[PDB]
Parts: sequence; C-alpha cells; structure tokens
Amino acid sequence: NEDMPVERILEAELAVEPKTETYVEANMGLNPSSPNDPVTNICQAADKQLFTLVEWAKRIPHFSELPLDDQVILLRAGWNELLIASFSHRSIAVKDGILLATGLHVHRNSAHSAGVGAIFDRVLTELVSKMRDMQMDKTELGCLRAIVLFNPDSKGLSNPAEVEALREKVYASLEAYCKHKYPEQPGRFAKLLLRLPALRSIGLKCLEHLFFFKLIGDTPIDTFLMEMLEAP
Amino acid sequence: HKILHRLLQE
Amino acid sequence: ERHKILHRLLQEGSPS
Amino acid sequence: PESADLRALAKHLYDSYIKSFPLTKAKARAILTGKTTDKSPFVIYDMNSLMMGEDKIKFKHITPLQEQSKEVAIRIFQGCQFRSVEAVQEITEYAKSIPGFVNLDLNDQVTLLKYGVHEIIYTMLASLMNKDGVLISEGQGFMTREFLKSLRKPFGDFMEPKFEFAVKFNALELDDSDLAIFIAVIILSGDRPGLLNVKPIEDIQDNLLQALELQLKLNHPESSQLFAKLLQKMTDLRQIVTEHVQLLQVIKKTETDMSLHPLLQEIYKDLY
Ligand SMILES: Cc1oc(-c2ccccc2)nc1CCOc1ccc(C[C@H](Nc2ccccc2C(=O)c2ccccc2)C(=O)O)cc1
Ligand SMILES: CC1=C(/C=C/C(C)=C\C=C\C(C)=C\C(=O)O)C(C)(C)CCC1
Repeated sequence: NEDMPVERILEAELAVEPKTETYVEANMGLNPSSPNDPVTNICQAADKQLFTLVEWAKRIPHFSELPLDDQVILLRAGWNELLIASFSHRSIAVKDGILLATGLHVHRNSAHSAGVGAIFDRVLTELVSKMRDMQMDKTELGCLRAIVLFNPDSKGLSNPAEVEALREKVYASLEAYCKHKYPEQPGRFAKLLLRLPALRSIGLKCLEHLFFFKLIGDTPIDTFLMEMLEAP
Repeated sequence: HKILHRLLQE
Repeated sequence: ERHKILHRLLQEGSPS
Repeated sequence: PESADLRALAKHLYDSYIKSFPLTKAKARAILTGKTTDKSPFVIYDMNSLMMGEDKIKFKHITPLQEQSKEVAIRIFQGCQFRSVEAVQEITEYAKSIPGFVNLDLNDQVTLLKYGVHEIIYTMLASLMNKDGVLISEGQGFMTREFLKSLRKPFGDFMEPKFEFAVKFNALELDDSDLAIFIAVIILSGDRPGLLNVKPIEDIQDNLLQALELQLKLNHPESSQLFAKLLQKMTDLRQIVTEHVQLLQVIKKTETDMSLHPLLQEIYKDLY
C-alpha cells in the first residue's frame, strides 16, 4: 500500500504465532518425543519455527517480490536472529524463563544446569527484560524483524541496494508508527533500533554454540535447522 | 538448500 | 575480573 | 530537553573530542585527499616499504616497541596493538567528559568502557580509511588495503572486514561533530553484560540520542533516514568486534608466542 504498510507487518506476526492452542502440545498434556536436554527441546522448537519463518517472510511486503535466490540468502543470513527475537518477545509473558513455540517452558536453572546459562541469561536480560520494560508491541517486533530480514550485507545478493532500500522503508514506517502511537516518548524509535545490537551479538554467540552441538553430534538434530547450519 | 528453496517456491 | 588498569585510567589517567 | 540543552551537549562533546583525539576525521580526510601541505604520508605497499617506514623511525627516536626479529606479520600485529592501547586511553579520557559518566557506579564505568572501546576504535578507524588504504602513525604513513589483505595465514584477513565496514560507514559522510555524539551514544549503552544500574545509563543515552538526532537534522538536512542508518551501524559494530575476537583466538591457538598487551588481555577477558 504505502511501500511498507505497518498493518501487513503486524498481520505477518499474528498470522504465524502461537496465540492459543499451540500452547498445550507439550506443557500440560502429552508431548511427543521425550528428549532429556533443554538444548534439544530448544533445537526442536527452532527447527519447527524455521518452517513458520518462511511463511512469515512471504507476508512481509516486497520480500516475495525479490528474486527467489535473494530470498534464500536473506533467510539463511537472518534466521537465528529472527527466531531469537520471536521467542524472546513471546517470553515477556513469563518470569526467568523462555516460552518455546512448541508450548514448552524452559526455566533458568535448567539452562544453567545444561551448561548454556550465561547465554541464556543474556537473552533474558538483554532481550526479554528490555522488550518488557519498554513494552514493545507486536507491530514493533514485526518491523524490527523486517529490518533484520532485509539485511543488505548478506553475501551473494543480486541487488544489495534494493534490500537496503526495503530496510529503509521499514525504518520510515516504524518511525511514523511510533510518533503516531507513542507521541509521549520521542525517543522510542531509537530505543527500538537499539534492541538490534544485543540481538546480533546474542545471535552470533548462539550460532557459535550450535556449531559445537554439531561438531560432536551424539543424537543429532532436525533437518532444516541442520540445513540452515551448513554455514553462510 | 533443498528444504528452504523448496518451501520458498510455492 | 578486577580490570586493574582500566580502573587506573579512570582514576587518574596516563603519564606523558 | 530544550533544543538549547541538546545543542550545548553537542558542542561540549565536540570540544572534549578535539581534546581527546589528536587526528580528527577532518584532518585525516585532508591528508587522504592531498590537501594539507606539510609532508605527505609514506606509502607502505609491501614488505620492503614497510621496513623503510619503520626503519625510518630507527633514525628517529626509538619509541616503536619491538622491531623486526620475527616476520612481517608480527610487525603489523604490534603496530595495531600499540595504537589500540593508546586509543583505549584516549577513549577513556573522553568518556569521563560525558556529563553524568563519572557520577555512575565505578563498576559500571569500567563495564561501559570494557564493551564500548573496540566499537569506538573501529568507528574511528573508519575516519582514517578510504577504499585503498588506511592512515597510520598519526597519519605519517598510509598502509594499502591490498597489502594488508596479502599478509600470511590468518593475519591477512583482519583488516578487510574493517575496510568493508569503513566504506559503508564513510558513505554516511559524518563529520567530527556528528561523530563526537555518536561515540558518546555507543559508550552509554545500557545493554552491556554485567551492568549494575541500568536506568542512569539509559537516561543519559536518551539525552545523547536526542542531541544526535538534532545534530544530524541540522548538519545533514538533505540526507534521509540518517539517524536510523547510523544507529544500525551499532549492530554492525557488534559483529566486527566478535569476528575480530574470534580471529585473535585463531592466532592464540596457532602461535605459541601470542603475547597480547595486558590492557587488551584485561578487556578481552570474559567479553563477547
Ligand atoms: C592496520 C594498521 O597497521 C598499523 C601499523 C603497522 C605497523 C607499524 C605501525 C602501525 N596501524 C594500523 C591502523 C590501526 O588499526 C587498528 C586495527 C585494530 C585495532 C584493534 C586491536 N587489534 C590488535 C591488538 C593486538 C594485536 C594485534 C591486533 C590486530 O589488529 C592485528 C592486525 C593485523 C594482523 C594481526 C593482528 C584490538 O584491541 O583488538 C586497533 C587499531
Ligand atoms: C536459545 C538458545 C540457543 C539457540 C536458539 C536458536 C538458534 C533459535 C531458537 C528459537 C526458538 C526457541 C524458537 C521458538 O520456540 O519459537 C542455543 C541452542 C545455541 C543454546 C541455549 C539457548
């Protein structure tokens, strides 16, 4: 509509939740599988959300109009940050823990026991608590994720500048949305964009881990997550 | 990227 | 951690 | 805050910035472009030229720590290390000039510097670079990008990421007055691991952001979304830092006599 309608971005978010129902498969009744390791329950959810991320992306204005190979490049480059941002925001509802898309609730101490604390603590403090304190809504989460998606620095793009232009269209829609919805706080726009640095370093640190939970194997992971892990 | 490429083209 | 020198740099600074 | 307060902050940061950093972007570009009469930089494009650039200091006053004795990579490795250590000291002093900073819990001051220093070194390193190389030794020398890319094993790909970043960062055409604020905004980041009192830091950063926002609107009236494009670089910086750390780790594993200056060891110990 207006290059980057904030409404469609919100619709992309809502379209691929959770949001009732999806929060019972393995949290209060049953639960296929039976893995004994928080890192496993997390890798499964991630693998599952990878499929939904593809659908989410197609709903972001102009993503699908990009050349198919560019679409592939963008999603391979941003999937970890895109997924971390989702579960982190979703986790605003819980205290000291994370809510997986599989409806599974991973507590702090389990992560600490599994040996992935610290990284888990960074997610909680640098992302979840930050998202909670400023109470970023789903429209905002959506735009930030769209900004992450449209990364012009992804190696291989057929037209980096086009991607940068799309990312810039999101900056404009978000800023406009913020001034109209949050005129009481002139610096919300900046506060939002400043949630990206932490997302990047945590995303990088998370990738470093995955590349360690692979080069040792022992009861492998799921296809796709594994496909995404074949390095950019 | 079988899965990703396949999921994207439908 | 400590960060001895960083502390010193904040405290006084650096010589000539 | 009223525009006058924001304009005062910006001028205050600019002045302390000129006092903390000897080679400003304005001067650097002037040298890089060829418009300041006062000897021009010695160009180092290969091993022989690097030697006639350092041995040129032999005749000077023996100050450059370490000299030859071990390959051409260690020479560059010590030059960057030395400059880096100096930079941390200059950045530390500039940080103390940011209103509210020395009033923060000492521990948080150390943490903000710990995590902010390299991000700032790379932001400023860009001021001294163009597509073909980078200025070194207060601008007395100019080391070519190609040459640096031609170093051995992992030494050869340390700078390349920094030039790619520099090229994209320099395209924003920021000047020293814009940079003075941006740097202060990087320092006052309330998302650093281990911070004890987050609110004070975020409150100050909010004033700095408003000041940077007004500065860019006034200094760059035709450039659209510049504020947004600039803040985005803060996330780019996290990646240049971690990637550089990972590269320093390769050196550590692949060479027994790593030997990194204590201050840099202090900063990198338990970083990100
Ligand atoms: C590119 C260059 O060269 C000279 C120079 C060469 C010879 C003599 C004199 C100067 N000045 C500059 C510009 C400054 O360019 C800079 C580049 C990086 C840094 C960060 C700093 N690096 C190091 C800290 C300790 C040891 C090595 C490094 C490294 O970055 C490194 C570089 C190449 C190969 C291996 C390691 C850190 O804290 O991580 C600071 C300044
Ligand atoms: C968090 C986390 C990790 C990785 C997560 C990644 C790459 C994506 C997660 C997506 C989720 C959890 C999506 C959802 O459920 O919606 C690793 C294993 C490195 C270590 C422990 C903490």
